[PDB]
Amino acid sequence: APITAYAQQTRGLLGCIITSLTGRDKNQVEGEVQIVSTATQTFLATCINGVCWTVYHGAGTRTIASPKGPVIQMYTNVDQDLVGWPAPQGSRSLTPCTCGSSDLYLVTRHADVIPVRRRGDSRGSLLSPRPISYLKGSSGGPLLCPAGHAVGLFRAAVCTRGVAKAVDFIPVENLETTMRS
Amino acid sequence: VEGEVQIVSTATQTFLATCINGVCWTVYHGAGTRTIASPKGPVIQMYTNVDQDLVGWPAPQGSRSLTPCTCGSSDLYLVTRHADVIPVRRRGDSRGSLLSPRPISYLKGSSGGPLLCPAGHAVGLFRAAVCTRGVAKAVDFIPVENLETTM
Amino acid sequence: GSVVIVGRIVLSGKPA
Amino acid sequence: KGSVVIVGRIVLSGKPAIIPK
Ligand SMILES: *[C@@](=O)([C]([C][C]1[C][C]1)[N]C(=O)[C]1[C]2[C]([C]N1C(=O)[C]([N]C(=O)OC([C])([C])[C])C([C])([C])[C])C2([C])[C])C(=O)[N][C]C(=O)[N][C](C(=O)N([C])[C])C1=[C][C]=[C][C]=[C]1
Ligand SMILES: [Zn+2]
Ligand SMILES: [Zn+2]
Repeated sequence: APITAYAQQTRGLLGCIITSLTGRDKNQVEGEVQIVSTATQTFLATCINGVCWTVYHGAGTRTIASPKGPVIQMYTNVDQDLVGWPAPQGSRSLTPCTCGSSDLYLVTRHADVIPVRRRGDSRGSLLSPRPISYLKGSSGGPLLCPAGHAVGLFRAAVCTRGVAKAVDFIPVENLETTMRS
Repeated sequence: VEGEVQIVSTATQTFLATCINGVCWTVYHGAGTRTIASPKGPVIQMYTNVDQDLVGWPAPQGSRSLTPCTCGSSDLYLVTRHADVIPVRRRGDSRGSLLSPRPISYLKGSSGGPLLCPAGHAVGLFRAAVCTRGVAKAVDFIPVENLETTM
Repeated sequence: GSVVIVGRIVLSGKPA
Repeated sequence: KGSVVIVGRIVLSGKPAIIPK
């Protein structure tokens, strides 16, 4: 089976603001990647091995709204640009890659999986360059190897006059390290 | 929800269609020059290519287009009309070998279907099953390029 | 006659 | 600062399926 994905909006602006302030979200959770939002920006969080990871430059040091109130971060690594909370009850976790593949696939917030060629521990080139506008909102999303295993989390794009030619990611390795710190 | 793959049928047979780049493509040996039904009447083919066993109508309602592959991978996946996925390794620009041969019946009715890459992008359109004594060991397919050039 | 669509397949398995 | 709130989901574990009627 090839990599396919679909997205579902679970809540709207106003319901999002209320939940943000209250910290109590009773909605049912499903999926490996959650579309996440703050009152200032929206991005993605990826559940890998029981932990819901995301990009520090999006979540900052905030708590995640849950059905039992706000949940404090499990890991915060300003340097690795990582933060992680216990994966919400109901989400499914990805498992780290163990095949050293150089053919990666990026999953965007619009549930599109675009191929990227690994060209370093943190960079991979888009086989088909796309407008930066396409990647907006996808930071924290996953980069899977052909087996559908976590290779890294999208962190920033390498834009050239508005077109994304490559991407910077946080390889799974930095996660284990962040957990050991 | 919207489907990329339409299960279609003519008085004589049943096969599949795949929407790619806004067109609903299928095999000429299934549809011929037939028009596709629509609640506002039959809509004629935009592209008919007998030479390539390729035809196409404007993508119907309840459909969503599939993305052409751009990773070159040779690890293809064929989707049957029963929604089954069959890992097919690429042996050439228009042919591939099933990683596990299945009786020809398993692939019966799936022509027009898509051959996806590891990213779920269209690599080609399933043209015909290559079977030896009733065992489909390989498949013939119309690569996306043909679709792309026909447009 | 025409080619009629008798069903549809969603590749992502989207329920919705 | 408030809490990060989930507003959607992306499911990868889904497989091709014939849309019901
Ligand atoms: C991620 O946080 C974004 C994704 C990226 C494609 C645009 N990443 C970043 O913003 C990172 C981040 C800072 C700089 N980033 C970059 O991507 C920049 N490039 C870069 O640093 O390149 C190097 C130097 C080569 C590595 C760039 C392209 C110049 C901006 C750091 C590295 C720390 C993300 O998707 N953010 C969420 C977001 O965009 N949200 C908005 C939103 O909700 N707003 C604005 C209200 C949004 C969401 C959906 C659609 C549109 C906007
Ligand atoms: Zn792997
Ligand atoms: Zn591809």
